[PDB]
Amino acid sequence: PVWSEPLYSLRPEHARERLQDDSVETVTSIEQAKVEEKIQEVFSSYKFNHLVPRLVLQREKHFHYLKRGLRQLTDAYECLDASRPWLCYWILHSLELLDEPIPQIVATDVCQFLELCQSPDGGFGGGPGQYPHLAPTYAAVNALCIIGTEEAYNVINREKLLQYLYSLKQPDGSFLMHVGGEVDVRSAYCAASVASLTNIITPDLFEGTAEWIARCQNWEGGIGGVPGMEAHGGYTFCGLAALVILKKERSLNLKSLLQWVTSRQMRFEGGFQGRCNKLVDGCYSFWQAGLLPLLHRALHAQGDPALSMSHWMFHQQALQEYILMCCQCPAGGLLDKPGKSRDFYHTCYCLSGLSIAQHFGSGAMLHDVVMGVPENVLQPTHPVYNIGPDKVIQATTHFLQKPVPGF
Amino acid sequence: FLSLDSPTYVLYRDRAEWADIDPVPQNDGPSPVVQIIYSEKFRDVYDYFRAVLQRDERSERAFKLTRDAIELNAANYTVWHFRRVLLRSLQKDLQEEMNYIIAIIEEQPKNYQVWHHRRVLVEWLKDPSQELEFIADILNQDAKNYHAWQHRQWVIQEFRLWDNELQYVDQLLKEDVRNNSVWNQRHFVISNTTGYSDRAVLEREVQYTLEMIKLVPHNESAWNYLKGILQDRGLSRYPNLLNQLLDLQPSHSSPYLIAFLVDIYEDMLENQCDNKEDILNKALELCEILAKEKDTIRKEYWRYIGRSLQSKHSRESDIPASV
Amino acid sequence: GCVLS
Ligand SMILES: CC(C)=CCC/C(C)=C/CC/C(C)=C/CONC(=O)CP(=O)(O)O
Ligand SMILES: [Zn+2]
Repeated sequence: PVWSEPLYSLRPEHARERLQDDSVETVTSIEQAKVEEKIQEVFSSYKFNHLVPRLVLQREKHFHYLKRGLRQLTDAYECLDASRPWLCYWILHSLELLDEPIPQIVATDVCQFLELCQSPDGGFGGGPGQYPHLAPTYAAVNALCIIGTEEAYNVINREKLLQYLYSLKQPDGSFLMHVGGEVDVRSAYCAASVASLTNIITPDLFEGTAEWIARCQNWEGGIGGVPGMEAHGGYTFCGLAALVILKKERSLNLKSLLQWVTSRQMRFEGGFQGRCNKLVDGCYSFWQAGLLPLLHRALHAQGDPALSMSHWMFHQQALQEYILMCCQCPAGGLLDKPGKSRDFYHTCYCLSGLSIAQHFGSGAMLHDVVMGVPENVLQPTHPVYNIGPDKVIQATTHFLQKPVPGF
Repeated sequence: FLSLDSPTYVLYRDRAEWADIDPVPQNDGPSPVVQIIYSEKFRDVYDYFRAVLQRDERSERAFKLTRDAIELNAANYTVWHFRRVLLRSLQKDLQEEMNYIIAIIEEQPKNYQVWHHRRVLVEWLKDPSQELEFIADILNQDAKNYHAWQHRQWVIQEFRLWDNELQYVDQLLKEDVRNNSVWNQRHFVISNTTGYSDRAVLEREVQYTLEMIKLVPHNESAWNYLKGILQDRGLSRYPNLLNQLLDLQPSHSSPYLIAFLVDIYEDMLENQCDNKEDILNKALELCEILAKEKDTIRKEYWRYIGRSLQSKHSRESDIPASV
Repeated sequence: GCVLS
């Protein structure tokens, strides 16, 4: 119909999705209403300006933002001076999603830099001369794999990497994030991710790990940082993804998990929140929505017959609408929500989440959903590692030619 | 001695007491990537931090230098590790360090390193006497600070300080009955003290929750809690619940009440109840109402549920193909 | 904004 609005967020009924505070105001409802009011302005900005809505992913702008940041950053990134491999990864993956080539001049300079970040004892630090830590180790390995050259692969000292992982392993199955550091589910995922890609997983490396992770699932259905803590999309992604790598997804109550994550998508905004009763945020477009492709593969592995063969169990269209209309900075780069400033972290995950929502794939079945102009389509991303599905295969294949350290 | 923001602050390369030390520039290589254009103050402090670290100089001056390095980037875990090495080698007073961490967390409460540092201090001193109060102050500024709640659970658990936490929980739920962190803390306290098997306790909790649900029918936290404490034993195990929820259908409806009803029907059809068909249709009716009207954002989930229920509870579900 | 490590 002519009166029919193709955009879910602009349809008249959408107005019914606004928050109902039952005339009972608390800090939570107040903050939630503030955001919805701002998001509503964005949605109805076309109507008020008397223009036809058009959703365009500002590729050119994001490329420039990323291209430059990969080489140089302002002092605004001083707070990430101990997360430089993360910067390499967030940027390289964003370029990958946008399907932009990585010049060998860059690739080789990245390799050399990460080489300098690598510790003599194994693992990568947040910068040259910094002690090794599982977060930058995870980022570094992912970055080198995105590059996927023999040179990038050879940067990783597999013997020491394994030694390092062992030095962090705890009796209860968990891992420290670094020597004398904290413990939470992120480490299990970081360890599983780099160990599986570089083929260094030994018979006992992850003993008790699946059980420990399973203890982090709480009454909410989601997973918390450590046993007993509130469920959160960041830790839930880490927990499930790690269990998938270890092939122990079944250790969890997948049903309560599925119900929890699907409930994390905001009815009005369209994006996801990190935990119940908090605010929507673009990076969860990946941490939360990225869980659905994982649950689909887990349930289908269990022969679940009711599994759709075209879509993920979340409103794909609404998520894309949220990201495209509310999370792009006009000067390039993406963000948390309107009013927040861009950064490479949100640029990486908003894009990763957009990709997930655009591409459905359960084996031979393949169905895409690209909101707005067709140029908006990005390259696919692997739901476990969050790097190109091809980079994963290529990387694992390459390292499977090597022998698991110590044989 | 000299604060990082002090008007008379001086770069380390201009300090007499540091003349013997040659700073160590960051080794970024010939052609750097993600190179940060640090400010003078930043590069100066870190060039000197790199020097003391490299020499493993365990001195009072190195100790003070870590404070500035941390202030410039509290996320630099390498600096925190060296600082803890200095705390022990120099035999620094740990209560003084506690006063220090208290202040740093107050200004940068969403950082991982500061909370881990505080935990290490408490562990060393074996003294949790200041924790609940300190955390309470942080939670007073951000009632949902994840690290704060995690530290609180750790402290309570490790030193068995369960006695007043439920009271603290009630207080915060009163301030904001929508605070999911507090509903989580409630489940934390109870399951570790009495447990939810004690019928008197479970009874109390459900009444409390339903009572909060009446006051704020659209608050998703109360619903998730109600479901969380009854789902393990099985929702169908409690016949009065289903009815009592339908009694709110008119004056307290929400996509949450509709959703719960489906969960009850679901478990009922699981534990083969009476009228295994009147319940099923009642469920598919709701699943469709949600996927098409009351909760369309989750249409792909509700259609899957409606499908799963039909795939195993229809009258044809247990009937042979040839029949 | 958000923090990972
Ligand atoms: C592979 C890794 C390192 C994954 C971690 C992903 C995330 C997002 C972890 C978040 C940790 C966390 C919950 C920190 C607490 O501060 N976060 C917030 O308050 C954000 P929100 O309000 O959205 O929960
Ligand atoms: Zn975010």
